[PDB]
Amino acid sequence: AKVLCVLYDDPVDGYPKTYARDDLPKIDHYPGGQTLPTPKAIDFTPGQLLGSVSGELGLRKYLESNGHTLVVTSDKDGPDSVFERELVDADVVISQPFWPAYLTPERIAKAKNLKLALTAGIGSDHVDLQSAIDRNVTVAEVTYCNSISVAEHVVMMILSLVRNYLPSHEWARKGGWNIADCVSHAYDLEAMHVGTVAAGRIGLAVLRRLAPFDVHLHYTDRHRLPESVEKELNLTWHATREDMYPVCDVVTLNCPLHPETEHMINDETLKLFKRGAYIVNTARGKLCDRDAVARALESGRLAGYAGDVWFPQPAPKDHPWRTMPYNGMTPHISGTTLTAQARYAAGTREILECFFEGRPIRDEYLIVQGGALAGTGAHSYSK
Amino acid sequence: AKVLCVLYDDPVDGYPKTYARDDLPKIDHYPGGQTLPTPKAIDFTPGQLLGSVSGELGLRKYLESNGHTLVVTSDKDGPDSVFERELVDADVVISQPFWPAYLTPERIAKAKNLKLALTAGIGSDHVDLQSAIDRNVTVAEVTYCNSISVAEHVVMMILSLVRNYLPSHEWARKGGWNIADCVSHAYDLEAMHVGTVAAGRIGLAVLRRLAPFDVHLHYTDRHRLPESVEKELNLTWHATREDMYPVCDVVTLNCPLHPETEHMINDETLKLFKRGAYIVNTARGKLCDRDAVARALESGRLAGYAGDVWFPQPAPKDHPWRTMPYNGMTPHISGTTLTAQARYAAGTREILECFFEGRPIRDEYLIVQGGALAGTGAHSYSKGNATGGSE
Ligand SMILES: NC(=O)c1ccc[n+]([C@@H]2O[C@H](COP(=O)([O-])OP(=O)(O)OC[C@H]3O[C@@H](n4cnc5c(N)ncnc54)[C@H](O)[C@@H]3O)[C@@H](O)[C@H]2O)c1
Ligand SMILES: NC(=O)c1ccc[n+]([C@@H]2O[C@H](COP(=O)([O-])OP(=O)(O)OC[C@H]3O[C@@H](n4cnc5c(N)ncnc54)[C@H](O)[C@@H]3O)[C@@H](O)[C@H]2O)c1
Repeated sequence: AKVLCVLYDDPVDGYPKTYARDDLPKIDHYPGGQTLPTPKAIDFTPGQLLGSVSGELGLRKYLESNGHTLVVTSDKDGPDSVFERELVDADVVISQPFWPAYLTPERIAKAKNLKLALTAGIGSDHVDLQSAIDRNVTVAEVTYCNSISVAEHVVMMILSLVRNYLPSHEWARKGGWNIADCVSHAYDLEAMHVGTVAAGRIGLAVLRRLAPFDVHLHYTDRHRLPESVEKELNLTWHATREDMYPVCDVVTLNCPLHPETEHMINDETLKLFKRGAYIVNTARGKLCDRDAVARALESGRLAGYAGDVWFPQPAPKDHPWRTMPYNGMTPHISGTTLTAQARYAAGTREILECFFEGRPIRDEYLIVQGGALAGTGAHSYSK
Repeated sequence: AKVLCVLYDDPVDGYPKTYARDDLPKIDHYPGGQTLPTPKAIDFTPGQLLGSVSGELGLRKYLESNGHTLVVTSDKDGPDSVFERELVDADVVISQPFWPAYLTPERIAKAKNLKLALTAGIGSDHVDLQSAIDRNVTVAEVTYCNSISVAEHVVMMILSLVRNYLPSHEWARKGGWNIADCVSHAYDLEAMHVGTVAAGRIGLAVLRRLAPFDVHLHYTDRHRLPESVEKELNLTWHATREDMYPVCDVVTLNCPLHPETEHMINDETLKLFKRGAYIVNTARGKLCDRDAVARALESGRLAGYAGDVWFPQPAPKDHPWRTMPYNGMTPHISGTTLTAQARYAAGTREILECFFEGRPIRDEYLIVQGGALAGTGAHSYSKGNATGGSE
């Protein structure tokens, strides 16, 4: 089979020779009991840079040893990219959400041998699910691999916005002190109302981490949590996302991108937010109407916006989120820390082994299979 | 009496006429039961900028109406400063740790009328306590006013350093993407070992906040926590700070600055740290040898250093921590968010009313009283002078 794997470039100064530390912390399983990936073997050492072109997700030996072809490229956008040229006869397409090879309807029609589109991370919205269902393409992703890594990134961003960290670091770096200039836009998080749109793997990890900060917790989801869990975390349930907005100081988005959530944050829904509210979005860029968010920071409606996800990716040089007022943006990296890479590289291999060996792909990993949504796809998406 | 109050300058664009939000969250007391400040009244609206020269900690009406002269200035350094000139006959000196009026042995000796040195914030190390003790000056601070504010800043800073937030933000703002450049130095915090030097009000607030991150928690302190707390947070106790360093991925310093802690992080103790360790210091700058920390980052012994505290304050323009590799520094702001200012501005007024009315100053606020360390000062400090090099 031909495996076409789209990865990001290596660091500008080359593939790293050394790393900052010698080992990675050890984790046994994910919260709730799902086990870490179970490939028969791995050809890398956890901690190495695996999502860049030279890392190849540690898959070359395994594939070539089994008679497959592995094509690795970072050139993915447009009609003349290596990705589009190589796609026509690829049997398996792999890309990461951080540097995604978008599988539009037009690209899936041209990919005449396509049988599996694998996401090396979580979030398969860069793949047209309906064309995959119509073409019988299996769509799978590495469920839970970086859900905790993103939760950490959310808490970090929330505190950063509220405490005015970014601008204050600039003053230090530039030779100032200027305490008043740093703190006239700075508050403590303590006792603020924080709401999450979805309480899935990421959303629930965020809520647990925020609990000791003594904030008031709110949530909404397609799937309401058991009352006993709501009681344990002191959560207030909201049946709709619009009912939640008005009472929150901070809103964090942790739902997938699908037809029901696309453009949920827009000029109309932004009017439901209190003046000086904060939005953190590490889920997907398209959950927000781009210009409406910028207009809300320019007008003082929002006191801050931070996230690591944008639309499209890579974001254009001039994307307005890069420079709008009080932004705490990063390029898409929360789910691609070196720790996380080791887990999804291992799960990408487990899924390929199953797939080539004719064994079932875990259900938790499936998004689309055999002409319909399946497993996590049925739980969390909509076509 | 004459009250000499040193505050930081107003914003470069003027004293704000508007704020980002309409209210502040309401809190009832501090963790463990301590009540918030109880001045008889407050002449400000919580949420306003109070620690700057035009904010005056909301004290002018109260003081002038009671017969006291309030001299407010940001000019605090050197012998030709307004502060130095006015100090000779001030009865009461007020300063905040973020823009500290150093009361060195020399200044205390010239301050013929000084009776009370009040810290509008927490941390009185900018005052020579031995000289205060010698001269019978009362030293008081607004205990607990920003311990939670600071514990939030520590968690923020631990995450930023580990996840390599700052350099990543620079890439986004400059027009880049460069995923590999951002994550070649980024890890998840989950399951790392995190240790705190001291488990007081900030330290313990820090430990409670890190627990759900699933990290292994370690600590050391002059005063051991109760077994149920240790049990509840699954803490590992270390008799010495030198026993704890070696097993930690991240070390956060949360003790006061005094002779026993001054320069605890230096070229020799840095050698006990694992390679790629992180240090967060929002306590005091002088707990660390300045150049030793910069060398450790340059050499790779340390994978990050972040804090908001420096020595002296303000830090010189060329202070090395401003530009060393992998730093997550800010000027001294954690304890002076708009939220914390309302609490210490209220607490400063409560101590003054007590002082002037001949009512007892809360024991929890006392550092030095009647010729000796007293209240919180006997609990958390050791006597000496930490103001050397303040100039
Ligand atoms: N920034 C990053 O690196 C990164 C990394 C991982 C995931 N993510 C994003 O976060 C999403 C969530 O990840 P996860 O691991 O928590 O997944 P998950 O499937 O466990 O959780 C998603 C939750 O969203 C809820 N949901 C679905 N539709 C909804 C709707 N219309 N309204 C409200 N809630 C709805 C589901 O019921 C579920 O509880 C991913 O799909 C991806 O888009 C981003
Ligand atoms: N960045 C800022 O805004 C800011 C704000 C407030 C306080 N601080 C600093 O943090 C310090 C701690 O504040 P807090 O509210 O926790 O005070 P606290 O008195 O409640 O905590 C101090 C803890 O340090 C412990 N300790 C004392 N000497 C020690 C030693 N030699 N070794 C190890 N532990 C020792 C004490 O036993 C006590 O548990 C303040 O003194 C100040 O220096 C910084």
